[PDB]
Amino acid sequence: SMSVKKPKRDDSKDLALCSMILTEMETHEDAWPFLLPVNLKLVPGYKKVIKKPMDFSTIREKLSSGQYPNLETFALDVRLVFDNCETFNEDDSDIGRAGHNMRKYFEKKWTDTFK
Repeated sequence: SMSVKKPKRDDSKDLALCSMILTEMETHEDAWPFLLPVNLKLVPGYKKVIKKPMDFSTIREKLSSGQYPNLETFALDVRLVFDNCETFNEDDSDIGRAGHNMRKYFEKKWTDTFK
């Protein structure tokens, strides 16, 4: 509250560390569905169904231009990529499996880096 603060957690390396994680996600062999924005002209249903599209290139550009206020807003966008993928893709499809695998990969790196 006013004039009452928990001790200052060191957040000075968060930007660098989120960039490292994102690099690891970009280079994963199962990243291919997620590297670029889904082409809304060429994929029926996507525009209407997925209210907030997100992809790794969009996250990288937001990261690089100071559009994440803190590491939680970064994790929210990463999780949105995988939540969108589960909304649109069957679990037993190459893309559906890719998104489960990547979500797992991310959540471990997130815990190991920050928790």
